[PDB]
Amino acid sequence: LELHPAFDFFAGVADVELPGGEVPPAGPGAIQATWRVVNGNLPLALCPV
Amino acid sequence: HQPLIARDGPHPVEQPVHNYMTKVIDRRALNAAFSLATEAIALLTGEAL
Amino acid sequence: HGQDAVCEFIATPVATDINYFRRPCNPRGRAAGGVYAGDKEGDVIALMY
Amino acid sequence: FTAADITAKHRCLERLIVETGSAVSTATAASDVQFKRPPGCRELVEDPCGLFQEAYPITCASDPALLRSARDGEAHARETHFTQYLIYDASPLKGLSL
Amino acid sequence: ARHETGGGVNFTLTQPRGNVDLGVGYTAVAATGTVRNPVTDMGNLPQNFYLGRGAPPLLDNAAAVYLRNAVVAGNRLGPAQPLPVFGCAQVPRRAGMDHGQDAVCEFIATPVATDINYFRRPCNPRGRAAGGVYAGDKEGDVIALMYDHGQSDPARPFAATANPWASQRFSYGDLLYNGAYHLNGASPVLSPCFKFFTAADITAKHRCLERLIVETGSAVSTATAASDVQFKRPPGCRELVEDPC
Amino acid sequence: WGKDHQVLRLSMENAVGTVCHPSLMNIDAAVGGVNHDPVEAANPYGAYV
Amino acid sequence: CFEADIAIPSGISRPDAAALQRCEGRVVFLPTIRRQLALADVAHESFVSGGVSPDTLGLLLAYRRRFPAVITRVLPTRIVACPVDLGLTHAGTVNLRNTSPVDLCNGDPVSLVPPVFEGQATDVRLESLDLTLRFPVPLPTPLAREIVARLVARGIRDLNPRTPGELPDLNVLYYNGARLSLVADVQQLASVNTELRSLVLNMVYSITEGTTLILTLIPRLLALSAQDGYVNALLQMQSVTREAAQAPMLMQDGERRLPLYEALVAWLAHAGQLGDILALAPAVRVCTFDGAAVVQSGDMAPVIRYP
Amino acid sequence: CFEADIAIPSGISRPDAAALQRCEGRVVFLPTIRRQLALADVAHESFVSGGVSPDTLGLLLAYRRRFPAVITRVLPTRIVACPVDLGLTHAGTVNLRNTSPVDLCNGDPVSLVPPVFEGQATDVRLESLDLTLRFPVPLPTPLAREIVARLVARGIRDLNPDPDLNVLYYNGARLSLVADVQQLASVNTELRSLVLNMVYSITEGTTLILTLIPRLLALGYVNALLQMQSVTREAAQLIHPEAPMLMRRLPLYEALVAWLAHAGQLGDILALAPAVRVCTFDGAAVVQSGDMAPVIRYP
Amino acid sequence: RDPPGYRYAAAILPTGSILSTIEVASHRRLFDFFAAVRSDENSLY
Amino acid sequence: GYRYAAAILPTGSILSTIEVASHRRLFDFFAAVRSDENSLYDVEFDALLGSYCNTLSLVRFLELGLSVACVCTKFPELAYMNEGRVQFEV
Amino acid sequence: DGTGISLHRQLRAIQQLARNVQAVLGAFERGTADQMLHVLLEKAPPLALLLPMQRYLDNGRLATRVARATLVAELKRSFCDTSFFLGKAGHRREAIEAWLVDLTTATQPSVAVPRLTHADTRGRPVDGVLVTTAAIKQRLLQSFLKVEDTEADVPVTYGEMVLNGANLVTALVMGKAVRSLDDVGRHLLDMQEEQLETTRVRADLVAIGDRLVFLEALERRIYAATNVPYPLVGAMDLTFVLPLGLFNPAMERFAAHAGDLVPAPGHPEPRAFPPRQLFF
Amino acid sequence: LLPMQRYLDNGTRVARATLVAELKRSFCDTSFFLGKAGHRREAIEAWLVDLTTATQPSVAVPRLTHADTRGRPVDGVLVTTAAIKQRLLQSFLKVEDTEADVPVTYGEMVLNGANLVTALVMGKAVRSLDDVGRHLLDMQEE
Repeated sequence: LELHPAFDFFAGVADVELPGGEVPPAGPGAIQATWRVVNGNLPLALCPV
Repeated sequence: HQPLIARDGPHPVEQPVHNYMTKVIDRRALNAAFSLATEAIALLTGEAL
Repeated sequence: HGQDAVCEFIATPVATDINYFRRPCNPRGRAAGGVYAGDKEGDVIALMY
Repeated sequence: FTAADITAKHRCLERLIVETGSAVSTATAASDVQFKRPPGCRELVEDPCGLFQEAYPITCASDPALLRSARDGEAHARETHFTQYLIYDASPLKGLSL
Repeated sequence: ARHETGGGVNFTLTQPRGNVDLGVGYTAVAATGTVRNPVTDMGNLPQNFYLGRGAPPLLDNAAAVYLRNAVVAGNRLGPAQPLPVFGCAQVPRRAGMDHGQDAVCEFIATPVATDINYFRRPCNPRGRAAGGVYAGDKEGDVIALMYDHGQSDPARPFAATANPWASQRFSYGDLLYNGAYHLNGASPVLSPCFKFFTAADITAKHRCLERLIVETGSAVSTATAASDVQFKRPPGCRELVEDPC
Repeated sequence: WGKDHQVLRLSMENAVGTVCHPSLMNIDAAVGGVNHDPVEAANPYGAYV
Repeated sequence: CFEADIAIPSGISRPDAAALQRCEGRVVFLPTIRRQLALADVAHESFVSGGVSPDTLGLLLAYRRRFPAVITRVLPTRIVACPVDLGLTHAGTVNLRNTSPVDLCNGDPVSLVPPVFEGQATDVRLESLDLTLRFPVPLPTPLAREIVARLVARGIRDLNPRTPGELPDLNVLYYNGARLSLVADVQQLASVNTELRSLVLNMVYSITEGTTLILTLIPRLLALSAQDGYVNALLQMQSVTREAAQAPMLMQDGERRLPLYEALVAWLAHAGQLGDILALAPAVRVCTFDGAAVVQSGDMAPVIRYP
Repeated sequence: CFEADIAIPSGISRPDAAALQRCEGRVVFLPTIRRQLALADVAHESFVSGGVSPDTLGLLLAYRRRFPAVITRVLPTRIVACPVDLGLTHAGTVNLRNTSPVDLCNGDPVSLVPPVFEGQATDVRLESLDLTLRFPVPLPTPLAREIVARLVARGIRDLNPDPDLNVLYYNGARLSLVADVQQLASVNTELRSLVLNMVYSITEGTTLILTLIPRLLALGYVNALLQMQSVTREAAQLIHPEAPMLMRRLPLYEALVAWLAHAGQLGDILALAPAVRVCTFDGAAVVQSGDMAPVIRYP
Repeated sequence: RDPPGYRYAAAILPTGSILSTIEVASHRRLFDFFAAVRSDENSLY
Repeated sequence: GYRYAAAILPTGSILSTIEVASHRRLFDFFAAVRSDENSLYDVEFDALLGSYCNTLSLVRFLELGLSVACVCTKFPELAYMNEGRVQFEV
Repeated sequence: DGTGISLHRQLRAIQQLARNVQAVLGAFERGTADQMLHVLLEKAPPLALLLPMQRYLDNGRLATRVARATLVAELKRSFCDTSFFLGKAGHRREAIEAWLVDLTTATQPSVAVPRLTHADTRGRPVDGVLVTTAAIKQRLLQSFLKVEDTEADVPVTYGEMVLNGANLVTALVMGKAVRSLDDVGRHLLDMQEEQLETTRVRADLVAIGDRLVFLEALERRIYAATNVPYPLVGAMDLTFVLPLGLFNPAMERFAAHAGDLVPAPGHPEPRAFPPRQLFF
Repeated sequence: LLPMQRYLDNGTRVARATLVAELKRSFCDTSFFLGKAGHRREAIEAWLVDLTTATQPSVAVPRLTHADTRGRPVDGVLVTTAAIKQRLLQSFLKVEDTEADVPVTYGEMVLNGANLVTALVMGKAVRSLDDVGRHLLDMQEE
């Protein structure tokens, strides 16, 4: 679930549009992506401090 | 035709084998060519005499 | 000097050790050779991926 | 990186080692900058890189300060420094001049 | 010797014969000088005691199947579709293997100041000269040669052991690595350490030294080269191994 | 070293033709390749707005 | 052998005559005992029922009421098959072909399973005689009993949806390593339903009166859990036994009937018979004369009688 | 027939030779069917499977796995056995040694474990080369299926204590199952793993079915016909057991295969299938202990 | 099958000397047709 | 008729002289040909060219250099002994 | 039948047995040598150990527990140091000269006079065998010279004697049916059918010291292509010990020079803490 | 080939893997062998004999008596390029039998006796038919 330097891949909710609600209606798991903004967004096993 | 060597004990007994394989001709055909200029044929024919 | 080579680049993490280099290796970081398999009909691409 | 270029190939070593003599290079020497191979018929290159799925490291180093020590072999070359690092050759080309 | 099967008849032929040494002294030595290649790639494999099951587990279940799957989770020796009551551990065969057969690495706890000068040397694992050769022919001697730590170590002569956590009876190699207790040994993986830590097999074992060295072109090994990760030996297909250790 | 006693240079301003071409963001098939065989729910604290 | 023949009925595609040569040692399901029979009831078009083709559970039920037969010798005129159900009286041990990804053992019982594998379809096609051929996959019987429980329970999940779409696939198998993925394409209901009912109805009779006293010792099971190795490994993590822990009910009439002994009888009567009433009967056993301990994929193993 | 030879190893004593003279007509198990075999494939020391001595489970795995052979004539330097499992049906008459029950004119006798009888009886040891030949017991199919379910039932009352299961009359005789003085304390530790197998396959399935069938029929031909032949049987068992016991689909159907996988193990383990038949000729139809019997090949 | 196999029936009518011998099955991916000697064949008679 | 060079010898009486193929057309192969057709002149053969056998070398045991260390000698009925074993002084 | 085809396929069974009978009768003579490679190697001690074993016995004798120790403590050193000597020192010469000559006479002559000797074409009797592999024999001969190579004598004594072997040529055919009259008579006409359509035997006889051996290699002749592992190859199994994560004792914590193994100036120098890593 | 031939003897997955790692390091070592350590006169000599002795001799043909130089037959070819053979001549192998060769002239087979009849009536045309065809009438009386 890590594939690309400029993006992230994480098992999120199925269908729920983001700017809404308090608790997601946890049904099926559909995975989705997002944009990594900066160089600092990469994980620290792939960059020593 | 293959020979064999009779072992003993825990290794299994052997029996002679035969092979009988069959192979196929492939056909190549290589080429040469040459020319005679137009002036030479009637010279060889006996026309232009 | 003669004909030109072409250098291509592949995004790799900075803390992937030099000990993996100075040694004949894949550029991908994992072995991928079909000769490494053992004829199981699934030791193709599921070796690579 | 084409798994289909792995998937299309078989594995019995009775037949495998003889195409290492005569295989098709994807490169052609007949152009100024090297090209993807045209249908200009064949090459009959040797190319061990496909059958082993390998590549070779050459004499390279992060600084010239390591590359001066890289001369006269791997006897006394500074393999690393503070952050600076050298890769000595490992190739069929080892031992040779060019 | 005939035997009729499916198809047709099947003749089997055998000729009984024997031999003898017919030499009062030694005859026919055999040297060993050239190597083709190592069979194994010399290591880097964890040992997994969850392959075995003889050990009594934790009593709290919340620690039981938390610590069980914390280790097993992805090991090269990691029992998936787990241990049947009847069956095998089903070692995960991977798709491709490159360098050869795998060696297995096993572990024994040591104190940090058991000085390194005892190493750099042909020294032994269990901190004590443990062979049945070294004793002084008393025939109750080799339990005392292996355990009587009021005495010294014949290997390291100024002391009794090199590791108290290896040497003695119930010294934790004695519980883990002695096949008489066998918390392990339900596992098909060959333990490298069973040659040591076994008071039963080195219970005098043989002692006539002259006959002893001719058996070192003999004594079928603990190992088999026929698996991906090396196994303890199945009783069929002997191998005439050399094995000095 | 090139085809001589030459020494060359591969300073990482070399990477401008490889990665900066606008295909680095082009990850539509990757999410299209992973979203089948769907994931279980993975307690989304920080995946949900 | 009590010889039974199947002739080559009408015409030959000339490479496909060689396709019948490399099927020596395979299995034909012919639903009879004949001295001669046409090749029409042989193929999978005969396995297809009225209008619809069976699923891999229906093919179990289709391989129920037919008769397996061993290819013995291949002529261009006939194919001599030996009737497994009767004519297994072979001290010559008539030989079979292993068409399976598993290297077996010596001494395995071998039962037949329809082709359900992801890459060993065993599909050979005849176009002069328009027929489709699915050869069964001979497998070892505990590995065979590990398969049929998966495919029915996968069809048990074909009755009820409820759960989220990430289900455990029942599609990863384990033999010493060797990750196997099978095909999940279609689940016909009646092949699931009749297989489900005998799984219900046999488990009814396998409980008796003296069976109930055993149910008291369910908390006694976990008392052995934290104090040994064997029990803790026997107790599965994905089990209801670890879930149900979170009593004589006297009714004692006569008390000379041996109530605990009578419990293990009828439990073994129906819950003891669960592999063979769902799947095919094993009658093939691995027996090599040369001392070979395993039999390779594609080999010709000698075959002996009922296990 | 196809007689197979087992090689006698090197120097044995005359009582070790006489130990080979008290076994002419026993039952022998062997892994492979090589025409020349050795004694190393025969002994009880050749039954090690996990580094320890096998139990009655660990024997009955192999006792259903490897192959029976019956020694017709004993020999120096060889052992001639005409094996049972080779040959066509009802041919190649062979001869056995009876143990304490009858072995009537029929019955189809079955090889099974020694410690269901006297454990150090028929564990005949060679003294010189120091190996052990634990010969199986040939019991006929009714009583062989009878005694196997009794001691594991006796293992329950020996498991967690607070009638007497051990009388078990034959047609004429009173068969003393209990060999008390030193055996029964070794019984409940040598069937030790086996009792757990008969239990755990019951505790799993019954506690699985009572959360299967209530989860079924509403999640219809199998629905109404579930309790059709189980009217006042399964609902009565739902009335009796579900009250005095305790009460999840995705681990449940995962446990469905696993129990039934263990069930398919036990059917191959238990029930002791017939392998050879007694159907003699011109006998008294009734065999006694220590007397031979003509025994024919296939059930 | 047999138009390769008649060549093995023609190999039963032999004239041709094979000079050096190694294992045939290592070159299985070389020939056009392979047959295997296993002590007997019911077809060759 | 199918193999035309075989019909260069007719070896029998073309005798009926009735309208062929207006009858039952029962022939497995027949060709109603005018004065000529190109397939009449086609010549083809698939030929057999090679068969080779290797020598099976029957190599005796009293040839090789390791015959020196052994003195093999005939003794039947060694299967009948439990001991025929050798005793020597020094 | 009266067809010659019936007689012709009767031929092609005879030319099936006539290749098979030589195959099994060959397999014993092939099998005869393979036993000798087992029964020699079963009684063969490894010669890195017997070169001190004899010179232990080159005394009176001692069992006084002191010589037993000093036997072992030298025996382990000769194996730890010189075991694989050829290849360990193949760059040298005039030690491999000395390496063979003790290996030529580390053993002792048996209680044996053959009465039928293998000559050397002059008169010289041969007193050793020295079986080696094919690969070793190549680089050994061309660098470590070399002899007249012809064995004048190797008698066909009562050792194999195929006149007793001719029974199963006829009796196995007699065990079945009337093939007994055929299977011995066919072998007469099979000599030109299957084949084609006290004497000298070639060998290699190197003389070293004042001795002579039949230095001959197998597997190019009588082990090839039979799927048999060549018995002069095998396995040395050596267990290895690596101390992991231990700690430097109190004396050896030095650096052997001032400036060496020094980090960049804003870095902790990680060599000062107890090591857990290990490299090999 | 030179390691690959060694595994074709003695008759397997571990044998498969132990080949390939051994092979790829041997390829990295023992290739471009004349330019690498060509100063070693000794190294080239044993490298030449593995060029000489690695391949498998097929079934010998009696007909073409391609022997030369007063009666020792010829068993190899070794076609190289120009400068290598000169350099092989100059220092490493200045080993000359002669410069003199006795080759042969062509062979042939023409469809004459019954090969015609077996081609234009039958399909199969046996090379050297009549020597086989007589001996097919000879073996059945032996």
